[PDB]
Amino acid sequence: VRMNVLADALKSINNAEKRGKRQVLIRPCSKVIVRFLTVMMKHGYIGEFEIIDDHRAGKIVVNLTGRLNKCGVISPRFDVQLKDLEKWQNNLLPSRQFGFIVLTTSAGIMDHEEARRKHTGGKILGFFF
Amino acid sequence: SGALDVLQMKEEDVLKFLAAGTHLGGTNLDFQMEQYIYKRKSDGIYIINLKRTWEKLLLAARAIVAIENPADVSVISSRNTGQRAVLKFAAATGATPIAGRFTPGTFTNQIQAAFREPRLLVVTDPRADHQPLTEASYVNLPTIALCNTDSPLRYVDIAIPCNNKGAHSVGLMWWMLAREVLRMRGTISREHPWEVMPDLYFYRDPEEIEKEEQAA
Amino acid sequence: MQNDAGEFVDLYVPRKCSASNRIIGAKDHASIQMNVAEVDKVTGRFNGQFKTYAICGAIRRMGESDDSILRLAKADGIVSKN
Amino acid sequence: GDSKVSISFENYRKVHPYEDSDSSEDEVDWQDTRDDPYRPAKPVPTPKKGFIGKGKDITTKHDEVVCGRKNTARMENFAPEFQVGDGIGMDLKLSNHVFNALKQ
Amino acid sequence: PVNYYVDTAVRHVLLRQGVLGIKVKIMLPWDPTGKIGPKKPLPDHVSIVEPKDEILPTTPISEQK
Amino acid sequence: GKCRGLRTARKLRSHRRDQKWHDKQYKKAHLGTALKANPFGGASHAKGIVLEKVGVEAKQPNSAIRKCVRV
Amino acid sequence: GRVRTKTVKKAARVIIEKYYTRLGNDFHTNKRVCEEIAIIPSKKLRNKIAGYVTHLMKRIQRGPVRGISIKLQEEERERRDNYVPEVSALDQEIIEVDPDTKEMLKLLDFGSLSNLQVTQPT
Amino acid sequence: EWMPVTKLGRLVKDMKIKSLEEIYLFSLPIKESEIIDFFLGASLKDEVLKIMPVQKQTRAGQRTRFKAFVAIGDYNGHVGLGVKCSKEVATAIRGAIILAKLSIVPVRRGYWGNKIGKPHTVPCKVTGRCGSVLVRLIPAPRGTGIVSAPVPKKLLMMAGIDDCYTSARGCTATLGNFAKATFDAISKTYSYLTPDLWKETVFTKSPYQEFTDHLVKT
RNA sequence: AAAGUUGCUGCAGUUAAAAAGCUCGUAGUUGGAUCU
RNA sequence: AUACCGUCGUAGUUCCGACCAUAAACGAUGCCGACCGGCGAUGCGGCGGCGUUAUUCCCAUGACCCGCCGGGCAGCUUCCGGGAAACCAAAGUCUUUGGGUUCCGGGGGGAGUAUGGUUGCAAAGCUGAAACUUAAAGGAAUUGACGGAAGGGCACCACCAGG
Repeated sequence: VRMNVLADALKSINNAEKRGKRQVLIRPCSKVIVRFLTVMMKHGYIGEFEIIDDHRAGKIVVNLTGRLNKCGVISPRFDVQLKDLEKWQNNLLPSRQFGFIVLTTSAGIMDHEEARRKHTGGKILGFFF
Repeated sequence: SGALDVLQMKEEDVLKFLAAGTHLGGTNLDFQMEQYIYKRKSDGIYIINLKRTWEKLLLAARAIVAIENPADVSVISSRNTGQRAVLKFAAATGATPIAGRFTPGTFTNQIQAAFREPRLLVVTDPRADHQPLTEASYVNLPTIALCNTDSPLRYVDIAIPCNNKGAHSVGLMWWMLAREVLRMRGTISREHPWEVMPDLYFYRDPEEIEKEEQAA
Repeated sequence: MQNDAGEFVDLYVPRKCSASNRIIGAKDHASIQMNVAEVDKVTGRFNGQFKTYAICGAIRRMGESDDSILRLAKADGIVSKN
Repeated sequence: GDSKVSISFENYRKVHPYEDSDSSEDEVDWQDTRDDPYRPAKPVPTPKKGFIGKGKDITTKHDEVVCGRKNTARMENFAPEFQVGDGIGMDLKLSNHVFNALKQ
Repeated sequence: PVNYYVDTAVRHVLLRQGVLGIKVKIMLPWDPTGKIGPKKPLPDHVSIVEPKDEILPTTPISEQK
Repeated sequence: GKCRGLRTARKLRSHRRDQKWHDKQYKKAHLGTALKANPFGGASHAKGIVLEKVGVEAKQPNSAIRKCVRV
Repeated sequence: GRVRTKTVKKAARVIIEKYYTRLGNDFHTNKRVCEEIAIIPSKKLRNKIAGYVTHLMKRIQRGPVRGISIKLQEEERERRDNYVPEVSALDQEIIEVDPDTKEMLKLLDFGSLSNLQVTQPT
Repeated sequence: EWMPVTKLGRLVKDMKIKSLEEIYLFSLPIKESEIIDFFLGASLKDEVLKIMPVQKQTRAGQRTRFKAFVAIGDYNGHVGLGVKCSKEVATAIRGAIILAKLSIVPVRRGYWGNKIGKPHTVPCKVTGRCGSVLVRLIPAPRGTGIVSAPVPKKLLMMAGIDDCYTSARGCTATLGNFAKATFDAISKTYSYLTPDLWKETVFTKSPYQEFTDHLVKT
């Protein structure tokens, strides 16, 4: 059955991006998916999206641009020390110039560079590049 | 047409479409053709939206006229049902026609008797003319094709949805394509009808040639 | 591509597909750079200006090139609405 | 190029009074002279220190250019059924892995 | 053709172990006027002159000269 | 595939050691019968007394007699 | 036997393709036209490529040839090429339509046509 | 002496086309080896990667013919790989050189750390797969050289990458698969999209479109 | 160390070595969305 | 010739009640879930219907025809992508490597052997080594030396008619 609604959503986004689609429908939605796509969007990979509020678990319709290469989930959510953050960005990211690792802190769901700025570490959620 | 009143459909051209049978498509329907078709019948034959066909003719004319040298366009037809029309299209426009068998490697093989490098490709039937489409895929040619309801849209860049099984449909589609590329070129006024009358372009069908020779 | 000094130190910046934003490859021989003529608004005359569309090899292989061209021309107003 | 039937451009030639103008009659002669590339080297003994010269232009024992050229020249003395060609006219630098595969 | 095109030359080199025969056959060119080869064309090689592209008639013109 | 949770350590480590017993070189090191059947007894060198001389026959494509000794 | 070799066929096709104007069905003029055109060495070769030319223009009057392609083709194919009938079969006095195609006309805002005749799919 | 066959060759022969990047930018096929012989000239070096003798089975029995893998490359520039199967090995090498000139491809070069100086490494870790052989290139710090097997070492020096970590998977013994695989990766260097290349592309007129008036005259 | 031939990073299981004959089932492992 | 072929023939093959638990028990493809091409047939259920038949049915109703939905059994085709390839819409979304979980393989033999435990009336089953031994064993696809495979075709240095 369905564990992890962020794994399903990122896999759907990745495949519908690989096939060149302009829009994606991801169901179910979740606060962690909304914030993941938000921090995707703030960096200029994913662009606009929409939340169709069914009274059950609603859907998200994502407008895509071809700027994305890979959106992936890291399961299980390992606990990322700040002393451990370079050995995770040397393993998941393709460069030292671009790409991000999404990690969740008590300060919120954010990227690895904003985590370095705010000095806090957290669990990992996924990556996008 | 960019919603221009000059470029829009005319009643005479409606009558020409309805008389030709261009709207009357085939029985089967490929899925990528569903955008150009409205609905099939209780008979089993789909009906082509003629305004989409007209707009695709306008887009193809905009593509062809955009080439500076008229000899760059290679205009091809292998099936007899359109071999004659393609010839006068060259005489209408100045493109280089391929009638009959198309030698494989015409667009790729540089040490070849018949080797040529076009900038565009205009094709009667993508089902029958499978070879020049792939040879366009090797050497970067945009392709215009006169696609039926059941037509593979591989390697076509403009698909003009029309009947191409009949002779009258092929001839008339080639006729309005030639008329429109000349009108965009400016050698004919859009107001006055074209003097070249479309029954010239139709297939001759040698038995019909003979019965027309006795009927003289 | 752009070092911190300020030179755009790269051989060339390849064109990108106007349908799916992919990088047009150097040996992407099914690539299309197609020019579509722009008309005169009142007369129906070819002005001499055109709009350019790039199609990658993959979309043209799948047969979705004509749909991409139609939606591009419609969004650019070469095709009327509907 | 080599077709038996040929097409002649004799019509489009404008004027040619001097057909034998001294431009294409350059007497190519290098076989019996010392400008022949196909000549013995008159070999030098190998230095004991393992290299030749001083400073920064030291061409050593294991130089890739010299070793490759020696590998091709050593390839020239194979069995007659072996097909070599003209690797001396063009400059070959044939490496030890390639030459060892061929020699084997 | 072989008689005036190739130049068969057979020689014997005398080495320490024996003799090697050497056969050099150089096919000369068709150099006509040239004293490099024989003027005579190869009995099969034919050359066809391209047409002097004459003026297509437009109007019957009578010009007195 | 693999058990890949966050509380899955003892299952993974048990799986590692159980399957590592199917490794030939590891089992040869650690079953301990390969060091009890070993004639040298895990020694780089042994010392012996010659019992007899032996001519061992060569293997098929090679034709010779190899000079061995039973010590 | 008597089968034309590659060179005779190839030279004859080239003589067909270019200088098509000056040639004809008689052999002997075809025998004398090649000496001003081609620098052909032997007379026995001239006579063989000039026989294939007459044999090939006998084949020309049977129609198109799968080996040559010249945009002259005498002056007869041009005349039937641009043949125009007096009245087109397209300009029909009454054109048959299908009621769902009549709906197509209705919603393509040309609902006021009169030259159409509509029948049910019986 | 070269005068061409193709329209691209005629444009290259005259001074209309200034660099080989104009050909790459429109992804035009390079059908004459003399284009690459003209634009780069003597900057192309070549290394014979392998000569393997294959004995073909014929009605005449068994005949030896050599297959040449030859990699040419303009250092800090371009790279290509060619294979030929021919009777004699010098002709096999020259034919492989001819095919390797038509196989030439630009490589993108980037920085590992701070973007200082001229680029030295692959912009991002790329992978190239050819028939069970996978070659992965990882960006590497300045001065580290090329840590790799001899085959992709030769190919990456002739491509002009000064430094690269390399990891291979598969049956890398087959030098053909291994060479074609690292060639795949260094083609995927420009086949990739990075946020450097996010600006909207202005379309410049194609050389066929720009110089069609000169092409009419010939 | 090479061995991504012990694989957590990071192997494999149609045909090369390999998926239990099949289903139930406890401990174990895992587990939808939802509250500033 | 003891395999081979034809003639009889016991246990067995059948049923009833207990053991046995193994098969090429094979889709040679764990189970659960998400995304990812097209087509046109089939089964079951449902929905929408020009028209056709219950001797024209008097209302519903069964049987054909055109679709649409859901869950299946399978086929065709594709440059979705994989793959050593055969092939596969999953064997895809795998160096751009992380949805959950179970079992299981580690060059070939010895060997599914010995020993021990356990189940079984028994035969057997489940679990299950080592010593020693070899540089290969194996998987997909490509040709054909050769057919002890079949056709043509050639020649007054072969034949027919003859000289």
